[PDB]
Amino acid sequence: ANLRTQKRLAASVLKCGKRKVWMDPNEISEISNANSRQNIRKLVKDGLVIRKPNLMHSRFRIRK
Amino acid sequence: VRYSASPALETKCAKARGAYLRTHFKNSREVAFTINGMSLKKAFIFLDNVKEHKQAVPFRRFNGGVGRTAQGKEFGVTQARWPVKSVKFFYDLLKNAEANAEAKGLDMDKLIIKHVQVNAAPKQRRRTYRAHGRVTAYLSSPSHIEIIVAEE
Amino acid sequence: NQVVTRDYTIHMHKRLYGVSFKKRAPRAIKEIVAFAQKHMQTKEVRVDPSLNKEVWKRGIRNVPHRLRLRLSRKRSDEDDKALYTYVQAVDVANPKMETTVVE
Amino acid sequence: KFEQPRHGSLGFLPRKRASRQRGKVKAFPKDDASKPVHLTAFLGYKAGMTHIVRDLDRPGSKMHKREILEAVTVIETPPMVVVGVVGYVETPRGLRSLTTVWAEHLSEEVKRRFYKNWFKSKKKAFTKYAKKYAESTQSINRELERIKKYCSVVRVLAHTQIRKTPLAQKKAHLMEIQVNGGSVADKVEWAREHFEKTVDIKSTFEQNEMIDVIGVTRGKGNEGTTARWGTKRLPRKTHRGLRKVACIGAWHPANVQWTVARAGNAGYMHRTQLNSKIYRIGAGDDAKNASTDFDATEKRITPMGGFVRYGVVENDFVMLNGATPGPVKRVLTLRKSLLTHTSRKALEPVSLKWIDTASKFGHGRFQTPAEAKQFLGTLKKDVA
RNA sequence: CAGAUCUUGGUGGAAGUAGCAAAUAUUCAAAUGAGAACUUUGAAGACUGAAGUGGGGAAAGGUUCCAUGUGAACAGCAGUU
RNA sequence: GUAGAGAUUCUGACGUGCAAAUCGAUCUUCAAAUUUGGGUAUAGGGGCGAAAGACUAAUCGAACCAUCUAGUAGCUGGUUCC
Ligand SMILES: [Mg+2]
Ligand SMILES: [Mg+2]
Ligand SMILES: [Mg+2]
Ligand SMILES: [Mg+2]
Ligand SMILES: [Mg+2]
Ligand SMILES: [Mg+2]
Ligand SMILES: [Mg+2]
Ligand SMILES: [Mg+2]
Ligand SMILES: [Mg+2]
Ligand SMILES: [Mg+2]
Ligand SMILES: [Mg+2]
Ligand SMILES: [Mg+2]
Ligand SMILES: [Mg+2]
Ligand SMILES: [Mg+2]
Ligand SMILES: [Mg+2]
Repeated sequence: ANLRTQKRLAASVLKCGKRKVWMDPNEISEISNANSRQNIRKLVKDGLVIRKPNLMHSRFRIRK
Repeated sequence: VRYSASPALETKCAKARGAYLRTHFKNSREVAFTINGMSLKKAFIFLDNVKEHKQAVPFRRFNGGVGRTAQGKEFGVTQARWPVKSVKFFYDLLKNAEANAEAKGLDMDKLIIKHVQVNAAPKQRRRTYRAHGRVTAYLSSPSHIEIIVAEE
Repeated sequence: NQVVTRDYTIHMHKRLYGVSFKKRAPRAIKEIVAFAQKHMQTKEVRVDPSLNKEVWKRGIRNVPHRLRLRLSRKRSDEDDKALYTYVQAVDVANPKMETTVVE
Repeated sequence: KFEQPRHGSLGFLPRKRASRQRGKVKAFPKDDASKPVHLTAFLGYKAGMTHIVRDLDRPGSKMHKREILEAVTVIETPPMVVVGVVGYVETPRGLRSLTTVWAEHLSEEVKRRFYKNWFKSKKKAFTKYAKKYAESTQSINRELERIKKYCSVVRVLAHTQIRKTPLAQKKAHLMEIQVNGGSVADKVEWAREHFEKTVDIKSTFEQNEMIDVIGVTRGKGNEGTTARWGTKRLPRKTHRGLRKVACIGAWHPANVQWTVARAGNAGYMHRTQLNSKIYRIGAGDDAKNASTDFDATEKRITPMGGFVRYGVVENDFVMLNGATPGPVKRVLTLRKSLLTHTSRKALEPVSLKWIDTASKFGHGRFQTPAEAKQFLGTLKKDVA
């Protein structure tokens, strides 16, 4: 399957970079059928597509 | 179409050919020269061994700059290579000739490669860009291949 | 009998001893495959992604000198006459151990 | 203008790879019939190098009766086994081998020399010849008789006991060793009596003897003229490289001359080095191999940790002064000298004062395990 | 017509040669597929490091945009893109 | 001294190139006689020139296009069967 479009749409819907989109690797078939922003929104609600957390950048050493 | 030879009984032989095949003419000639005369089953074994780098195709005519290998020893040469792209086309053509022979009911145990010939097909043209705003040829050298297998 | 699992320590340091830094971790992967191919006599070798993580844990240049590996020879989902090895990592305190059979 | 000698010797040409590894005796010493029957050469294995201290006995020298330090080379020389004889007839086209007579039994290591895959073979190498030996024992004696009647030159076929060394190679080295001494009949009789018998190093050479060493040098691969021939480095500014010769010839002759330095093979070449002095012929059976009259410590000739890339020398050995061709573990041919020696340096008796046995795998400071244990006391591992 | 550094076209030896080496760097598993070093997904390792390899515009292009398919030619290796 | 603007040296790389002028390092200038977009004017014996005969679309001690023109050549090359 080719999920390039879904990855792009999910980044728009989640309001994040493509680098933060996580698509469930065990649900490729369901994800590939989306094609619509409304379908992507259902994937997000169902937990098949999520926004990954920001990469860690801690200020502890800097404050110390 | 006419094959370049009929060195066998028409009723006890089979034929296969490929035209305008985009694989190197010079490499294909070396493959053809090596498998010509072989038994069909051993030709398949040898071709698979070339794929695995267990045996090599001696380059006898188009050998300018070809490297040396201990796998040329069995043919008494030092220059040999493993042209797998040409090997694959020959493997498919040999499979086609085998199926053609199975269609004519030949005894699929005495089949010998009796004839194999590579002819240079019309070249396909690309361009390459050279220093000082020049352009020179970047051609391909495709091949016509014909095979005749026959009972020994 | 054919299906068998053993734990091995691979001395990776001597196999990477002069290797260009950009090639060390990718070379370590090839060495593990060749190691399993030799030990289990299986052409097909599969590397657990978690084991790929252990090899690359310190980046591309600094592969651990020794790795404790679990080699499992299994039957593939193709025709059952095909055997392949699955290579995984073993978390141990000191990798300086002998080969041990895993039951 | 601004003369300089040419780089390198035209006597060592071509600088191709040697066609051999063993080391070939090109010329045996002139035969004297008045002497007893003896061997003129031996085969050994380069174990490694160390250094000694000895008192110099050289009147007129500033170091007379003073201590000097000298590098030495240790060659492992277990006894060779005589397995055959070859007779040569003098002809107007040179020496010609008339016939060759072999022993009834040959060990496995020498029979491996006749095979590329001994293991996969049927081991049929001297099986029919051996049966001839035990049928009537008459064609053997006839072949030997023909060497006596003809054959002005007699050489024994001798092979090494390489299995006694730590080398991984099991195939023994075999060579013709000319028999010099009294009478062709006595040479043949001496040879027949030594069939399947060992000849050891102390029966061939002696302490203080001056010998020659023949071997194939260390492989170097290709080298440019700078290192192959010693040509001058061209300036830093040189476009297209500086490790070369600037002008490889004139106009006319319109050809590159054979005397011009060229890049090519720089090693693995056959060399016979003359005048190596035997400082010691060690015995493999005695535990004071490396002891002296001044260093009484019971130690053998193997450094701490073993000879690097060789192992432990448990057999007889020779301790030649200086260097020899070839790397550690290459087989070396020791040959009797063709020259006569009367110089004070050649004739001086050599008595070693101390032989270094510290590790050569680093900056080793202890000669023996006992010295290390005493200096350091006890360690965490030593207690338990 | 043998010539004119002749004209136009075709085709050689040089040759399976020169070479296809700037811009740090890739790896594991899965899916798809006749075929995967190059597609997609997940994981790891990295880089641009805000005077960006980020986000927009002016000029210029003109459909290159998007979806679904294809994979002859082109993408100087490959091709399921 | 950075961005920007240059281009000294290596007489470095490259020199059938990444490139019909580029690449690296080094170097010059860096708040003004500064750098620059767009609009606008000047056209070939003309323009424009802090002047090198420079620049005027890879063209300059007189651009480019077509025509006069199949320009003339005491000069070079060729000039076809027995
Ligand atoms: Mg030709
Ligand atoms: Mg070459
Ligand atoms: Mg180019
Ligand atoms: Mg220069
Ligand atoms: Mg050392
Ligand atoms: Mg003509
Ligand atoms: Mg003419
Ligand atoms: Mg011409
Ligand atoms: Mg090449
Ligand atoms: Mg950086
Ligand atoms: Mg960074
Ligand atoms: Mg954008
Ligand atoms: Mg230059
Ligand atoms: Mg005219
Ligand atoms: Mg004219």
